[PDB]
Amino acid sequence: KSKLAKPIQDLIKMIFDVESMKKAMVEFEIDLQKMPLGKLSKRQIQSAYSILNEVQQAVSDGGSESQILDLSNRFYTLIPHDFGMKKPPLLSNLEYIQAKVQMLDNLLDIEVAYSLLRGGNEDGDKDPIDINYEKLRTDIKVVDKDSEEAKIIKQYVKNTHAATHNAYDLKVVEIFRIEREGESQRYKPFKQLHNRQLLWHGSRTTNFAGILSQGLRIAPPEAPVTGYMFGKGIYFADMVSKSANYCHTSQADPIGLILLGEVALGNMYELKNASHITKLPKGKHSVKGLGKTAPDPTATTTLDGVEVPLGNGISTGINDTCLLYNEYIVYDVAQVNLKYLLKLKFNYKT
Ligand SMILES: COc1cccc(-c2nc3c(C(N)=O)cccc3[nH]2)c1
Repeated sequence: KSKLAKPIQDLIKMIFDVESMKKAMVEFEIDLQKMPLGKLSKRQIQSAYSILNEVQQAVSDGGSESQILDLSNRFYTLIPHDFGMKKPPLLSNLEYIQAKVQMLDNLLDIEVAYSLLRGGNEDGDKDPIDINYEKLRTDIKVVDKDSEEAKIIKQYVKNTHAATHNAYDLKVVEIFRIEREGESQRYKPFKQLHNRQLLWHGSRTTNFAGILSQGLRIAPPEAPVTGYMFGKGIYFADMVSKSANYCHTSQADPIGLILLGEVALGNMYELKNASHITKLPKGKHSVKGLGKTAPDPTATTTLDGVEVPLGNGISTGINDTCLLYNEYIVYDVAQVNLKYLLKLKFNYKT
């Protein structure tokens, strides 16, 4: 059958799980009877973003109440929703509009996964697992448990778990070394920058076929800048628990996936409060939201010339900021080089 190693086989199955894709859409309150997985279109999603962009403008700029109603009706007609025996809420407040922009970010990845899964299964000689694997265009290898890399990664997970994020425990089930096709070449010029760190990136399991085949992506130009704190960029953290919260796991579904990527930060543009940034000031390569807590600088190590902030959660002293923990944002897709994929087990405490 499958030529792949057991853990990789189980990773592929989890990634392309159809039931999970539907569960995600249901959580987003989408009407699966009026809009099944097969109906999802790229241009459909793209248009929904532009509708959200306009309605966001109308609300913030004091638009006519009739325009907001019109935009609301157009949005729900485009993407059928199921609100029960409840009245459909209008897209009239920035927080609901924000929630909808994020639904679209996820649908963009779900659509990719379903499209990959659906076509190209014309072999027979090759096992279905192998075929889907090749669709990812990503070389995946299991990292040795009693390795030096693994030891360093486990230390990073254990030491960087946030204090306020103790609604669960975390166990590293498997660590995979991943290499997306052509990504190392895309990232090559940034090897010239200083301050290259190994940072975390959490996401729903349903987003991984898109992340692996397309890479980490920045929100589309049609998207409202408002739906993203520090503008439209790629977000990372130095505390495993801050990113792990973005996996959206539960006690009924405790297995999450998280990435470790080498990110070329260079000279950081340090911010204490949110800012819908459009472009970097001269001499800046990234943004750094300052948090009240961050890893112990004395404990910072190296893994292939890349800094690994694995020290224990220490008080930064920059205790006059909005953020409780740091945030790292890059506005160039080529400034990131994915290295590891970890399969985590969230042990929700009672
Ligand atoms: C889920 O949609 C959004 C929208 C805006 C910002 C974000 C957002 N994601 C992260 C992550 C991460 N994903 O690992 C880490 C640190 C800060 C972050 N902010 C997510």
